[PDB]
Amino acid sequence: GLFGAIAGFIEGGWQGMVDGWYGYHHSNEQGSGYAADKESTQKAIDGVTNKVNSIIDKMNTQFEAVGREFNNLERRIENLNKKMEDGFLDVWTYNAELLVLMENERTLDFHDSNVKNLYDKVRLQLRDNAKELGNGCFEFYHKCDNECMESIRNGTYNYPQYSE
Amino acid sequence: GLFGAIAGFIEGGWQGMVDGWYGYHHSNEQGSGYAADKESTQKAIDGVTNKVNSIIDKMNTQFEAVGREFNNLERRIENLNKKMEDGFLDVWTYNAELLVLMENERTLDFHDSNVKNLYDKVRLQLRDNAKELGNGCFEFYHKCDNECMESIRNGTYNYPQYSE
Amino acid sequence: GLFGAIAGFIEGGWQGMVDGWYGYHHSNEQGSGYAADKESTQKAIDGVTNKVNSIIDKMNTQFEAVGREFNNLERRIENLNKKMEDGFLDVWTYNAELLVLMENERTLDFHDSNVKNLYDKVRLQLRDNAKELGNGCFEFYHKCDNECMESIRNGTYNYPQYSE
Amino acid sequence: QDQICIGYHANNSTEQVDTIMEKNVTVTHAQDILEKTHNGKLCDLDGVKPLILRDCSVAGWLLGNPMCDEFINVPEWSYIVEKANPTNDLCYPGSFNDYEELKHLLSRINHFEKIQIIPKSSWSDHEASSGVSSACPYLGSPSFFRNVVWLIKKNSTYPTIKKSYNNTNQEDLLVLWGIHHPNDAAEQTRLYQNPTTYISIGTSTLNQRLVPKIATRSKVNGQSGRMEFFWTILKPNDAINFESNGNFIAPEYAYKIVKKGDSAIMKSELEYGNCNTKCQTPMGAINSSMPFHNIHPLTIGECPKYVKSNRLVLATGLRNS
Amino acid sequence: QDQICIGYHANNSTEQVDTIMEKNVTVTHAQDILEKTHNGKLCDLDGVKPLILRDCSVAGWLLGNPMCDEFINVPEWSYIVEKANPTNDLCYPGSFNDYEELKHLLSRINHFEKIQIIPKSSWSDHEASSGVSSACPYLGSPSFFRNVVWLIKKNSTYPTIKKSYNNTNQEDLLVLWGIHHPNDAAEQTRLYQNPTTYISIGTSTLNQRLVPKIATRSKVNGQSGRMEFFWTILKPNDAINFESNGNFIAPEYAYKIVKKGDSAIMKSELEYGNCNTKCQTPMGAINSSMPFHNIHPLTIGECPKYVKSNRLVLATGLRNS
Amino acid sequence: QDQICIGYHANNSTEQVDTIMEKNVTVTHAQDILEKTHNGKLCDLDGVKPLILRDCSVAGWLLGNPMCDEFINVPEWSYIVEKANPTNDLCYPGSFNDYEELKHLLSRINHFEKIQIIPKSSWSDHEASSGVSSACPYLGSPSFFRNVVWLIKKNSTYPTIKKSYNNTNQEDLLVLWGIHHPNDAAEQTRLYQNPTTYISIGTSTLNQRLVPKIATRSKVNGQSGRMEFFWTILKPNDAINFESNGNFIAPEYAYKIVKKGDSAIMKSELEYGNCNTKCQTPMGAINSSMPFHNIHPLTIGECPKYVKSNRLVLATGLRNS
Ligand SMILES: *[C@@H]1O[C@H](CO)[C@@H](O)[C@H](O)[C@H]1NC(C)=O
Ligand SMILES: *[C@@H]1O[C@H](CO)[C@@H](O)[C@H](O)[C@H]1NC(C)=O
Ligand SMILES: *[C@@H]1O[C@H](CO)[C@@H](O)[C@H](O)[C@H]1NC(C)=O
Repeated sequence: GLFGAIAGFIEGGWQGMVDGWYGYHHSNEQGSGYAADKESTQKAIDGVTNKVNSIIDKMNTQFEAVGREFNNLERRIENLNKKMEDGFLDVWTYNAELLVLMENERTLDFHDSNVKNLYDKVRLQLRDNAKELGNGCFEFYHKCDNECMESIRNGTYNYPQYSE
Repeated sequence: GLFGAIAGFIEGGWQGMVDGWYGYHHSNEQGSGYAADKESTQKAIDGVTNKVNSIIDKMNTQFEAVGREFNNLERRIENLNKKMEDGFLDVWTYNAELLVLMENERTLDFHDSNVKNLYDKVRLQLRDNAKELGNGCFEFYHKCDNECMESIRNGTYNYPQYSE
Repeated sequence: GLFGAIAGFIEGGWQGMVDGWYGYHHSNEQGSGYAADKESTQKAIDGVTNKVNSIIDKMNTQFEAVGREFNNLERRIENLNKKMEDGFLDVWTYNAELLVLMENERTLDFHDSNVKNLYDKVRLQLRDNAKELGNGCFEFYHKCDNECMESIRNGTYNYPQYSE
Repeated sequence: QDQICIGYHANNSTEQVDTIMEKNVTVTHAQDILEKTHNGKLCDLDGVKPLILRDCSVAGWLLGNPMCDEFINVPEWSYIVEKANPTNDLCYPGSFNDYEELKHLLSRINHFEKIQIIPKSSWSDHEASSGVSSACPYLGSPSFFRNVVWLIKKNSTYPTIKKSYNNTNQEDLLVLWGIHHPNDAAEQTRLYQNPTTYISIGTSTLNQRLVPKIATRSKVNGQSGRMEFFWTILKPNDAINFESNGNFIAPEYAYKIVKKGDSAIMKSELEYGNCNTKCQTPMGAINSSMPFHNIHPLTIGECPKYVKSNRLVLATGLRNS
Repeated sequence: QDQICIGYHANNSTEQVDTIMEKNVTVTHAQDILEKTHNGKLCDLDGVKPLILRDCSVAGWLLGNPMCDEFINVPEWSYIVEKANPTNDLCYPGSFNDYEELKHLLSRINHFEKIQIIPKSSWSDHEASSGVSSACPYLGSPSFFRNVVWLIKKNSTYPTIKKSYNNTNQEDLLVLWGIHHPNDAAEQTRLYQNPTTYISIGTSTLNQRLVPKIATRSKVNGQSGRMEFFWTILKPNDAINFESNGNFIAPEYAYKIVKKGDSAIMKSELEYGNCNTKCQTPMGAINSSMPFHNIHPLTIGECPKYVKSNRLVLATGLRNS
Repeated sequence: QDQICIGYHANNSTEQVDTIMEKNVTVTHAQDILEKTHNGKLCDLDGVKPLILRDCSVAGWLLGNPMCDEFINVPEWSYIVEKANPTNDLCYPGSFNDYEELKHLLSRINHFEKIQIIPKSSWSDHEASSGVSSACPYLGSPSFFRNVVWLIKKNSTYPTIKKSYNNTNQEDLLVLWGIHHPNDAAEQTRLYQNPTTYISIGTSTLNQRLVPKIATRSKVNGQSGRMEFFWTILKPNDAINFESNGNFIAPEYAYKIVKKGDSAIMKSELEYGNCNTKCQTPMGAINSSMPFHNIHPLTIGECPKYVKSNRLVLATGLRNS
């Protein structure tokens, strides 16, 4: 991917996480688990939903072919009618197919982006107090109970806690 | 944003900076201040200006409707005329609206990108000699007077100066 | 660039590398050299090739003008014919020019992206065992013979080897 | 040693999408936006039934081809369905002036009310029940278009007709009439004593004069003669004037245009399914919330936007593996 | 402890833009590229005034409807403005052949020069000042189209006319003429002794023969009779030949086409504002540097490109907060 | 101290591309996708030679203008090339009915076979070798269109013609004929004793009656008279019937339509190059694998898609320096 996260430094996705698009797996003395990051997940949902509705709403006034009949001595204008309606049909078909391809790719790199920025969010917080394994995981130098984990999830992690 | 900088690790923008789009705030024994990064700002200006002129120049040969009149027994061709001109009107309207949406988003992620790359420019330079606070700011381990600050702004920072 | 690598932290490209689009230069006691990273290079090739073929295949049913003749009292429909064929000509010309501009830029930022992700691939691996010079180069704290270099190129680098 | 990981959703969905650089990319969530199904039936549109001409054409219907009695008194329609090549058209050969423009008029009409404007019984000095032909048989017997009357000479005389009709109704009136082009002079005198004839027709807008063409021609349905049909729209309070000394196929029934509105003339071989829908195509109806479809261009009703694609799938979720 | 920060511009601008994933995004700098304003006036185009027909049509103007004297001698125009439904058109009812094609011709013309090609005084053997009607009143008195002459019989005789006119000028000549279709035979002999008449007209290109249609019709402006008008373009050095024994509405004034160029026929109810502009629409003029506009499709002059949008704003600066 | 670097390809290519934000960006690899070259020749299309009318028009060819003998027996063609303004057209002035619709028909035809349907020798009671004019000279001598015959009176009598022709072949038949519009009554009696004449023509589909227009007109190629030409397509097993007492320009040679298929009528001044190609334009042929071209809209054969661009280069490799 463009941002290196999905199928990048993170090997694969989590079959385990079911309440969100991106999130955390934590492991401590109280146990292990998955949690979904609501802010980035929700914002992603709004992004893609609005993309779908924009794509749909921009093509609500396309081109409707109506039927015209011509006689045996109106072949020139009959051909004109046919060629014009085919023409419009073709510009609109092209537009639809193209838009879908483009915005599909934008969507994928958008999710990849969201993942990397989440990872950077935790990284920027833990600075010294954990080590980057290299695969999306941080190994703490201190004990991190559930409250500390949640403090990292909501963004309030109190760094003032040594680690050597 | 896609690159994580604007409304990302940097909380908000600076009302204070008025001579550029991106830049630096410095604080030392000689005082504090804002400076604008000319290279990235100017390059950004060229980018967006040329985008505007490209968008404008690609639509200089659109479709001008002229007026045609038809009598009471030319209703088929009258309908054809109307339907065709509506058709073109609609493809061009679609094109304009679409182009604007797309390139607006590209513009925003372009500025976000510029900010992150500026931040990486300073980061890659200061390596050991400052610490990343996490919010776009670097706290020096050594004294950094105005000349040192400018040496960081123009890209010539002389790293050979210890910091433990 | 958008991702900061090409003409970014890496100053320029390597005239020396001829077997790939992205890669490595290594220097050790056994000597120096360039090697191309096949996976990212090949994937890039597939990406751009498929882009070319998609761009081409989406415009295989454009609009062919045929010739129609009109007499001295068919000037209205003659004008209609001409205006319609010009119309289609113009939508298709616009589409082609636009698509080329857009996907050219996407291609460039795609290569830039590939470079940065390769750099991150090595970085994430060497963590402590080398230092980031800041220019795409890593200076090892340990000796890295050809086998170790290749272990870094294929992704299997065995980090368990101290470096202080 | 405690640890925290950043990750992303993955599932067992096999839904693929396509991008500009890669084809068939598997994803977690996806929205298909192209309707590709129809019921294969011709249905009412919002409760109002279409007009399904069978083996009749618009001309056979309007002129009243004896083989088209199914459509003598047609109720309000939503759209009109005609077959590609209807068998019952002009039973007596000839032509229909501005046929295509009239069919175009029908696109904007949803209801006719047939009215007798000149009764077959009002002709005192001409014969009015002898204009029949074996080219237009009804139940094995010579007949003719039912809405017009092929007037012939009475007692070896065809006095010149001056007939006028004032549209007193508040609706526009579709009025039809014809001229007979005989194959020879003997036929001319036999049918209409006078050798040299005309039909003049005038409204506030119309000013035309017809002369029959007596000539030898190849036979269609057994006739070398031709019938040529004409039409006009009489405005409310305008009168139509006919004058003729022969060859006049006079109107008897005309059509009040009591409903203007959107409609269409559909070419389809299908027949009436007993159903209802919001969107109809010549090959079946569409019940979809989808924005796009790939069934037929020629649509009627509240329909998705036609497109020539075989597949349109939009990615919403992310890359699977 | 010293510190350095990387940051970005922010201001108090409230200008919003829209993107594909988010609507109403506030930004620091933005360029609107859609003109949405006009002056509500019809103006000269680059100093050259339009031709503003008032309650006259193109036909009333060209044929010289007595009610259209404002336009007897019209100077050079940029474009032509006609109302949706002009009241002064064909004062004596009838029709105008290929009216729409002629209006189309006017799109490419910017100046006529009226010239007398056959003087009303040159008719020795016919009456030339008695072709007037109460259908075309001038100041409460029977009159007629001013550019043609309704010739009538002199001393109970209508000798056959043979008249020819050679276009000696270097410009193309627009030439108009007409035929009278009377309501009855008595009227025919009364006006033009001869019962059976024709008008033949021939150029290097034109070869036509008209016969009047004597018939009873409903009255328009008090007349059951009709006037039918025809036109042609005489090439430089080609002659036009008329021959007729009745019912001939002869040309007197024709129109030299002294200026070809871009022009248009505008449908608008507005009148003349005393202004000047570079771009004109049927609802007002546009003075903009903008690339797009949303006012009217039918534009003339150096104009932005019409588009059906209500808002087109391009982001230039970055995201505010 | 050992080191490892990440880098990217760079070369000495100077190929530039353009993006939406930057123009003339130098790259390592690039694909041009626009063909901009042609051979300047008119070539056979897949081995089948075009029909290159020289200074003849379609009308001069079909009617058999004496100056168009190059095209008396034309073989199978791929497309038809006509000059902008052919010099040899209607040698005797007049007109061609529905000329444009017929030219349109030729777009779908690739081969005619000329057949004699009514031999010049079969006329016993009329003269058939005296319908020649100095307007249609052959080798400095009065002549006429070769595919029709200008019949004239024999022994001061023009008996009415009744002629019929049944299309017995399995192909559609293009049939041409004409009427003479004389400049005066004396000419009428001189050529065709009868003062009052007609030509009637009837098929299963056609029912027309022509009357000549005797009138004075300006001279084209020395003639005040006109020839007016008509055509029809006789169906397999339908007959065509002619009846006339004067002014009849009878068919002698008609055209079997033995090859339907794609074709075109090209406007070009170029002549025949002895070459072969897959794609032809009015200004030269195209041998390209390219998807786009900028040479000419009006293309025939297996061609790239026309576009109004001067340059279309797609980036494939990356940014140089
Ligand atoms: C039809 O009748 C109305 C009155 O009922 C009359 O005013 C009108 O003139 C008549 N129409 C014509 C054209 O005769
Ligand atoms: C008109 O006059 C010119 C000479 O002034 C002459 O050559 C030309 O033949 C005339 N036009 C016709 C068709 O009579
Ligand atoms: C032409 O000939 C065929 C038999 O060869 C006959 O059946 C047909 O009726 C003829 N065509 C006409 C219309 O006379």
